[PDB]
Amino acid sequence: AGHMTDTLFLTVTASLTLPWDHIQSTLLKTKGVTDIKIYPQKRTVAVTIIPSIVNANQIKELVPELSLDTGTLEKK
Repeated sequence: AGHMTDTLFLTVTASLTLPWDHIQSTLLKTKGVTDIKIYPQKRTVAVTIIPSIVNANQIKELVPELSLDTGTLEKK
């Protein structure tokens, strides 16, 4: 009935800038990520992932990224 995957808006934070291809590469490499896409806004990328099987810390380890877009919602 409900959606198989959930969408989460991430904020790109890093000392040195980099292309979306690299962002997609690291996120793609880690498990629990279905799709990564960058959108026209202030350094923001929308991603589709499964919270139940993916952890925030793993994403952070690959990329420092705040990973917290404005107006986001958290179950816990």
